[PDB]
Amino acid sequence: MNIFEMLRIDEGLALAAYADAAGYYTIGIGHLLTKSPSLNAAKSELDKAIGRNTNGVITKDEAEKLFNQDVDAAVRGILRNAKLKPVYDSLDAVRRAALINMVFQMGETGVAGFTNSLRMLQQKRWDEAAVNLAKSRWYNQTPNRAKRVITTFRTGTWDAYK
Ligand SMILES: [Cl-]
Ligand SMILES: [Cl-]
Repeated sequence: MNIFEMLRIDEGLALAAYADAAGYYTIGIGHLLTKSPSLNAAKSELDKAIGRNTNGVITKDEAEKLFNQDVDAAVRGILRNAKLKPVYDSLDAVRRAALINMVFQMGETGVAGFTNSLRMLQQKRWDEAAVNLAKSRWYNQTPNRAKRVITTFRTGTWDAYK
């Protein structure tokens, strides 16, 4: 297994836009239409990313293209961050996928907010990080996903996804 299959399991696939638990418009495989509060700004944004004047619905191909774009953006956002990069550099391949998964869901700035947890990961304090990440707004709003991602950081295995 790799990061793309792990995220496909966590993001799912939808060909028309939908609102998440916080009300953010998403489409495809976890693709955020926009950060803006404005709803009108969301469709405009999508069309620019899709590269066509959409009518609301996209194709599986456009979704997978967006997915490739977004997984790449997540990884780069980690490396461009002073708080995330060092953590990433210290982790094994499986756990790096877990970190990317979080950034893909919450964005670089949002993940950089897990100060104590990040530092425990960098120190290889698996169980400590696991208990602390479970005590968060992220876990409360998306507990099934948080649990799987946390199980991954805890064990260093893909068991929560197979
Ligand atoms: Cl879905
Ligand atoms: Cl969930």
